[PDB]
Amino acid sequence: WEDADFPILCQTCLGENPYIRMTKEKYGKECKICARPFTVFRWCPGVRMRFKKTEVCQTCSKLKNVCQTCLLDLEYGLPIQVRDAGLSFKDDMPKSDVNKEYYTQNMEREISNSDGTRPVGMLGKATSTSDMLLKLARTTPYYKRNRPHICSFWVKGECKRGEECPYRHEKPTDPDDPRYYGINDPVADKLLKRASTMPRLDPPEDKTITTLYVGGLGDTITETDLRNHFYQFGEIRTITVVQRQQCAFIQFATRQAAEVAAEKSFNKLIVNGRRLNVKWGRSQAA
Amino acid sequence: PTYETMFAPEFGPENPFRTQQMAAPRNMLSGYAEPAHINDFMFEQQRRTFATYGYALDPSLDNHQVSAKYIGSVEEAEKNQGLTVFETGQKKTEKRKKFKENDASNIDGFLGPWAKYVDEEEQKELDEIT
Amino acid sequence: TDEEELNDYKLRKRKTFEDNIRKNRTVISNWIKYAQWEESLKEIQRARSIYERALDVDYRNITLWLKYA
Amino acid sequence: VIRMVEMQKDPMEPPRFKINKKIPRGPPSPPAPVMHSPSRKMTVKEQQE
RNA sequence: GUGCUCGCUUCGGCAGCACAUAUACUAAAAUUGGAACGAUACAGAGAAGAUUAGCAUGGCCCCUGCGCAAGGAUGACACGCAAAUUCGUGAAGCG
RNA sequence: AAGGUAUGUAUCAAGCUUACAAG
Ligand SMILES: [Mg+2]
Ligand SMILES: [Mg+2]
Ligand SMILES: [Zn+2]
Ligand SMILES: [Zn+2]
Ligand SMILES: [Zn+2]
Repeated sequence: WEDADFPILCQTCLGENPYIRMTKEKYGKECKICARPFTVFRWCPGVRMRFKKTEVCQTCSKLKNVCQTCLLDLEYGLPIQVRDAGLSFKDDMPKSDVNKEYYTQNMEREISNSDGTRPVGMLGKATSTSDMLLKLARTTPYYKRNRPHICSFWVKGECKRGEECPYRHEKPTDPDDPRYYGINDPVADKLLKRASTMPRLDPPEDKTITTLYVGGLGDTITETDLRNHFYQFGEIRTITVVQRQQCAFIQFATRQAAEVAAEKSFNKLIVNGRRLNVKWGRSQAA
Repeated sequence: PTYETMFAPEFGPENPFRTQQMAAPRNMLSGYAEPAHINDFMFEQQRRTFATYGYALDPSLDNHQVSAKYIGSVEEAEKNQGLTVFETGQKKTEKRKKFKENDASNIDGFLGPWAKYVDEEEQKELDEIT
Repeated sequence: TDEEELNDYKLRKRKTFEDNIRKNRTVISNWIKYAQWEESLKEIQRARSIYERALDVDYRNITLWLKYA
Repeated sequence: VIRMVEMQKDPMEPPRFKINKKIPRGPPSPPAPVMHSPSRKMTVKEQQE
């Protein structure tokens, strides 16, 4: 039902060689979601690595901007529901065999024949990004994805192959933590990992820290930039732009709005292209 | 065709509304994929050079407009000073001597190229996992 | 088992109406009665779907348009 | 740059995939406008005829 | 690894030449979803009396068959929507 | 060879199917 010319393939699946040789079939396996006969491709990423063929069709990759074999985001290198919750919209797709399943895949293929360049509905909200997902977009990826999976007969100690057992050995997997949207087991741990970062301790008082030592102004931040980034928060009581240290001092009347500034700027408020400098002010008449 | 037409830059603030990946050029949803006509042999040679020794020359057309470096892990290239795999090398080091029986006379003693080499607590955890 | 009998009622009427439209795809009484049956559930994003694919079969009737509108 | 070859197909294999699927026919081309002459209604008597 | 060349000085050491990257990698699987048939118990059998030959139409139902034959209980599955006639309500317009 | 010993449901394994994507 489907031909192709070249696969989607995020960068960690290609392997560390710029010179890889790759083979193709014409109607290979089926897609592991929609049973559609794509063209399976196979290659060797690296010299200690399994072959990692091709898992879903080009259509089921163009739907969710997903790579071709490891099923991660093509823009980030992240799972699917991390992206869809991080963009707060799911781009629904049915679950059963026909019930709207191959119907909607067929029709979304029929209205994807023109472009072949971008995902079908994610294009509008893949622009308003880079705030909540960019903190976890692991560049320089780990190639343990590509290592060959663990053999039996070392698990049973029987492996007569000796050294030339191509798969692996002495990696016993653990039966406590190992589809396409939800629910996936390590993703819950990763969203707990992002919800539970390492901040500064919240000091024992009643919201007196409306001042904060934010600095690293340099030549990027100006006065109206930071006070219009705080005017959407609310009202000041005293601003200054102290340029001996390249810093700015803002407060709020009844702290709460500047409270989310403390949530926005734990080395995190990224405007004008800079990791801003943040440590804690006085609020102590000092 | 003229150089000035295609080399003329684009006026604008570059449109930073997009992400890095969607602003980047493509034809295929993942990078601009285009045909090529490299020599088979030098492709295979520099491929095997990287596959063995972890360095190769870089393939490009318009990255910096000048590109003549090595890639992968850099320092081992100049440790061997840019030799290849099809070269009788400067030294014959860390070789590994096989024992040979190439008579085809003794039986169960002839190992030609099939010669196996001169070199020839976890199970509690494995039984508790299973 | 009130949820069981409720979803049983809903699933049996939906299966009935889907087989009724799948038999005759031309008489549009089935789509308007099925779509206003889901409109009787009073919170829907699927009766829109029933009308919006009920005009794929026949857009030239006024009754479907004015009833969906 | 990559090298793309095409895998051999052995001529002793049956068809591999179950070509037996039927989904209903999809959404057609969305309708062109209709643009007749002004539609008349006859009477209550010739309609009775 | 090999074989060849004193080729450079020891048969031995070295140098050059020729040869140039296989594998749906597993004997496994912690494996995997398990539909068909057979068993179990139900339901049971077209056409306004009874027994009934059939051939069709529709598609998200298939089986046997080399089938653009044919047979699978007519292969099964196919049901109450009345409309316009009386009357209520409401709208648009006019006198 | 079909044309006759009906078919239609509800639970219970091998046959066949991939040996894959995976913090
Ligand atoms: Mg029949
Ligand atoms: Mg028949
Ligand atoms: Zn697919
Ligand atoms: Zn991938
Ligand atoms: Zn092993």
